[PDB]
Amino acid sequence: LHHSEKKYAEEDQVQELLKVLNEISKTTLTLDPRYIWRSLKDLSSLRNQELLNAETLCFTVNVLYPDSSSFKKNLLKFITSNHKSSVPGSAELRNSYPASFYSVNTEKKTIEVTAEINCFMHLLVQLFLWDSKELEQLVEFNRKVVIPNLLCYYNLRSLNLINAKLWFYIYLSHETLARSSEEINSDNQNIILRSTMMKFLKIASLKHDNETKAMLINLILRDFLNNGEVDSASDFISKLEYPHTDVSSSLEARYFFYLSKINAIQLDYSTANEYIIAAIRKAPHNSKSLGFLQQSNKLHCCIQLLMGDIPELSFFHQSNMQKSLLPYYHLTKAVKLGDLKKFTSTITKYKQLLLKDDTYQLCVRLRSNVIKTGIRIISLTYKKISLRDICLKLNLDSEQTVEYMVSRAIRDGVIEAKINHEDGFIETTELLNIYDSEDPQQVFDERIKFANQLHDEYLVSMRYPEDKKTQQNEK
Amino acid sequence: TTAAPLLALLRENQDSVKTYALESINNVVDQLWSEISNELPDIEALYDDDTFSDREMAALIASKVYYNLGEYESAVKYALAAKDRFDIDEKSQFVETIVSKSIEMYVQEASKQYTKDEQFYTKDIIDPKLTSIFERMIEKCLKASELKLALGIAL
Amino acid sequence: EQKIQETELKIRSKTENVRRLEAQRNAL
Amino acid sequence: MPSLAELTKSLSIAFENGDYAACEKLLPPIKIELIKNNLLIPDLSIQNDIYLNDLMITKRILEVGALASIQTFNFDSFENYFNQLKPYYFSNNHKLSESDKKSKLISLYLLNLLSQNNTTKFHSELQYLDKHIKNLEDDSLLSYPIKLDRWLMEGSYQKAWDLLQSGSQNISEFDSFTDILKSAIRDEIAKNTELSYDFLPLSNIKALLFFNNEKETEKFALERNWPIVNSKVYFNNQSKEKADYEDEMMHEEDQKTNIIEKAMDYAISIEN
Amino acid sequence: ENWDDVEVDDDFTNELKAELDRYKREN
Repeated sequence: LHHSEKKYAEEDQVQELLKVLNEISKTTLTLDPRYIWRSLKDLSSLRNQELLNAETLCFTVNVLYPDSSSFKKNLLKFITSNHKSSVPGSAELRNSYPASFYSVNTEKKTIEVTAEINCFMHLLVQLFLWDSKELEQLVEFNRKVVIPNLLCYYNLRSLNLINAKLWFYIYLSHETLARSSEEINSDNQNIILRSTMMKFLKIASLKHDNETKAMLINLILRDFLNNGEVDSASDFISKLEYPHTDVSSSLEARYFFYLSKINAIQLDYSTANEYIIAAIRKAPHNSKSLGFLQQSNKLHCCIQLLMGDIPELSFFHQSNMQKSLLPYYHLTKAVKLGDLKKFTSTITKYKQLLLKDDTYQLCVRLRSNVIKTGIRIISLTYKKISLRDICLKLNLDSEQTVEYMVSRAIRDGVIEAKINHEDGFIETTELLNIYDSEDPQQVFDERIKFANQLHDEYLVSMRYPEDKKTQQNEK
Repeated sequence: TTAAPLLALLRENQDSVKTYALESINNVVDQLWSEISNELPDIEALYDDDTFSDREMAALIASKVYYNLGEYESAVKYALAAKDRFDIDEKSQFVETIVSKSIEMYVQEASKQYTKDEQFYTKDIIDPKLTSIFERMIEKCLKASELKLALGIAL
Repeated sequence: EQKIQETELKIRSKTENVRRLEAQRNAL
Repeated sequence: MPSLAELTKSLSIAFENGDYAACEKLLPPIKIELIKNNLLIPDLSIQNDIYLNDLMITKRILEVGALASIQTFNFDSFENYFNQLKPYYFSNNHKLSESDKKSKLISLYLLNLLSQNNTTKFHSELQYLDKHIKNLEDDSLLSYPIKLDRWLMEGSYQKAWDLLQSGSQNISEFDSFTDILKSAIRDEIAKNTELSYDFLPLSNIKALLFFNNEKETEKFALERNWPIVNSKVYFNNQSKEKADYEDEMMHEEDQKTNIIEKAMDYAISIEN
Repeated sequence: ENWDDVEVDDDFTNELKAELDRYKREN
């Protein structure tokens, strides 16, 4: 029963291993093994549930174990394993073949097979752990082993993509352990984790690997947000080491998602408004990407309210995600109408929902945006309006309070008006008629630049996928 | 962890405080290099001081400032001022790089000065600091018994 | 081999500047 | 902490007796003793120590040195001792450090970034603390600088200026930042009246800037170069040379020539 | 649809007749 179960899944694993083994042996091809590893995550996740855990036991017995003898026993100890007589030395799939990792030349140490075998061995370990959701000692045991192993290897061009997906599980398993239980050792463990990310990122700068630095920057920028150091994130993004060429669309959307949150506290919403929009277009619309589109759209609605301009309300009702957008619907209504008591009562009941995403602190500063937007609305109504009539519509305190708020927004060019005290009304200084000025000409220049940029980007990849058609013999 | 408390002690006058504050930066680098770039003018100010004898450790950290930012032009100059503070046998990511970067600067400066005179290696025209680090890798190749890289690097 | 490893990017970089322009030149 | 065999613990004795100027003279000789001690900076070797001479004495020394610079109106030395005590609070989450001076020095740091008029680092440490909800609401010390900046950008100076003058908490140890923060409101109002107001009488500006004498209004107008007429002040709305930075964007004169030159460069980029 | 396409006003609905009443009375 259990004998035929281990031979079926192991044969499917070796079949996928021999495909990427011959591709890296001849010259250097990094494109083909990368496309297979994309589907490997989905095929292995479903396969780990079937045929239990016994598919990975004979794989370690097959190939030679540099470090991997005692690591599988520690993984099988937590599950209280019953003895099936799985002791190594029973099943032998090598049988002295060149593609089978010939044993005599391997045992004599005349050839080194450990490079591709050991780096691939650590990949299947983190996949089974993420399926069973194992924590505590098993998480710390892997972090201690992997770090010296990556420092010993020279990390060639093909070797940089093997551990590129392993760093994601290092930071993921550390955050799930802290949120599950808080202790004194969780803080000291994060100190070493910060130094490990920076040492490997600096080494990857010489190799100039596109996917390696893409996964690290996404994990490092998120670490600064949890640890709460802004000065580290400000200088980190100033170097601009993130390549835009071969990185995946899923990795690009995560990059622009962090820049919108960093610039949110810098009081510059001009550049932050573009990063949150570009992150939506780069993120897929599929079901697995719904988790990112849910959090990204919650930030976009908050940025527009911080800009003093009411965004388009059609995004809430037309989308199918409005169930989670209900708290943000009443926030825009309170800022637009300018009701003072409605805004205070909205953030009070929904404070629990806004605590998880940490957007409640930004809602505290929306209290100012309620009045600043209302002043902009009433200013665009009538060019000449009395001073005391403003306090009657918004139910303000006195005329001395509104006098400062109108002259406050004109510093950034918001209201664009003047207050006449001797006359008794506030006259708007905006006559429009910009058709005679040069201001629209500056915007028209940047629009054509976007056209010539896409034309050059159209030339980036055109003939490239067709380059292999001429060299390969056709009919 | 911020570099402000460790770099704030360099503005006073003491023998032990300047030493303890400087050695703390050499231990923790990859974490604190964000705020060190802004304090770099305060670090390079002690290098020109003749009464400051720790400049070997100060220039070693100042070399890591541009080394972490991607600029290898100034990272080689300040690294040579470390003298015994820079270990050849450490074989770390910083040692195996700056030494390799000094080899590239040795080739570019030799070919440009070869047309004027062929004796530049004997005279003082060439930087003698780049020559000392260049001969250390020569003896390193002799221990591995390789005559291709030993005679090939001098060509 | 610090200089050789840094120039390895030019292997596929110069290849795209030839094979791509070769088809556009031959078709023209 | 009583001092017996050493003068290190004697710093707390001189703090309660006053004379904060002499307390800064004892800081250099105490900090030298901390150089020979490797326990000044925490590391992984320390597991749990609740006793003195590890993290306990380092906090009290920095609290005295930080409050000593408050009386001398030195904000450069205050940042030196505060940035050393900041990691002693918590690395990530530390619940065993609580003191009356803990929330006091954090509030002083928020007043220093506002005194220099910097909204970058001031908006950072607000959301990132040990407790960013309970400590910033129920506690009146940490919530005091929050209501000052929130009402500053809101535009209400009626209830904002009351906390900087008639407030309860700004009297004793928080009065150092009052000489600056209060001067920030009069600078913003002075720049607001240069645009939306062509001329306004001198009787109103005295109440707008909260002045108890007319000599302060005339003296403040001379520093800002304001022409004075009878019972009124005039604003010519005079600007500086060009604007801001980033040359060839809304900065140098004759910007219409570069627009024509850039427009003629698109036809060349098409052929390339 | 959104904005005032749905919420509209929800005020001064039956009070429109009161505007003509106050005009024909207080006159």
